[PDB]
Amino acid sequence: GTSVTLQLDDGSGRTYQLREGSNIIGRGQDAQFRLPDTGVSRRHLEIRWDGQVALLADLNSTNGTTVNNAPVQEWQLADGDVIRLGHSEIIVRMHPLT
Repeated sequence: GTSVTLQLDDGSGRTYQLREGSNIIGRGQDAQFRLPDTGVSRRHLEIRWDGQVALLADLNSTNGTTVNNAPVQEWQLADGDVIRLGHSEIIVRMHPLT
């Protein structure tokens, strides 16, 4: 099994571990990973995780999403990908379980 972590690269080191299903990143209180960034939409992107594959989708955000500085709608994440949204940067890492 695999797990995926998202780490904010703002100095705080704040981290979120993907759960199975939908994982919403945004500025709003319904977000699973909530960012204090006015350039980030209330529900900005989703990462869908099934324990194997992490699929990122921009949720029609106002400012868009990039991965590895490429503009994305949907994107299949890999270890080391860097997600940018608003003024924020998130480093994606995979690690094995058990």
